[PDB]
Amino acid sequence: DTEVYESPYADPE
Amino acid sequence: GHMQDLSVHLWYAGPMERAGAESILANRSDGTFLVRQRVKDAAEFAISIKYNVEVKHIKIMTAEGLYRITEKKAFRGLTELVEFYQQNSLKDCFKSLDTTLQFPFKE
Repeated sequence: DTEVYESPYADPE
Repeated sequence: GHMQDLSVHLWYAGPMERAGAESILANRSDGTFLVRQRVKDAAEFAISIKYNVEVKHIKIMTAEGLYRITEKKAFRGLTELVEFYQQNSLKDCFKSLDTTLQFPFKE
């Protein structure tokens, strides 16, 4: 996971 | 083809990987950013910015054909989407960010 764009920011929570 | 061509930019890496994307950005100064083309589903291209001696990578979405890094703020395509976040403080689109698409990677 950590190797790819672990969806940092977008629609979290 | 003389339209939304991305290979004509310096922040477009397209067929690039995360570690690869940051390879240049990490080596480059802070504010350095780039965009790659690849994913799995919930996205199309991926944006990578060098901010804080680190490169932040995000999977762009293709909402109704619009490109968005945070999916909250999109644009016509990549250029429009990347050539805007350079002004739009990432801290508003991203999260613990406090910058913008400062510089490309091909520069």
